[PDB]
Amino acid sequence: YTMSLGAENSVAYSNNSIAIPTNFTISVTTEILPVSMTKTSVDCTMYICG
Amino acid sequence: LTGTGVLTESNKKFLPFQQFGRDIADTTDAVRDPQTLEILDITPCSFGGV
Ligand SMILES: *[C@@H]1O[C@H](CO)[C@@H](O[C@@H]2O[C@H](CO)[C@@H](O)[C@H](O)[C@H]2NC(C)=O)[C@H](O)[C@H]1NC(C)=O
Ligand SMILES: *[C@@H]1O[C@H](CO)[C@@H](O)[C@H](O)[C@H]1NC(C)=O
Repeated sequence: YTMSLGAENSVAYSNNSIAIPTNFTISVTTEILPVSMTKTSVDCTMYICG
Repeated sequence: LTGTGVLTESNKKFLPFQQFGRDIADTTDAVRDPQTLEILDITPCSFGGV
């Protein structure tokens, strides 16, 4: 299929219209980052020459 | 098969037709003794960055 870019939304704009939140949700969006690669080290002569 | 290592008794069974086994590295990782048909593991001699 041709992918959706998300639902369409004609915003209800005008020169005198504002939408103010009556209420909220706190939410706990997890974010994940790598920090340390695995600490490899190589004995290149034991690798190359056994 | 010339090489250097720590020979020990080994638990993992060879099938009767197998003579030796390999690491993914293609280097040998277990062998049969050609006289008495027991299986020996070939662990590497210990090493590290002084
Ligand atoms: C604001 O939104 C919260 C939900 O995010 C509303 O809290 C719920 O309120 C109903 C009764 O109206 C309770 O039965 C629920 O248990 C409440 N939910 C939680 C998570 O506690 C809250 O009432 C809304 N307040 C206003 C003024 O709109
Ligand atoms: C060959 O080695 C096995 C044990 O590994 C032994 O039983 C056998 O007697 C040896 N062969 C001869 C001719 O002695």
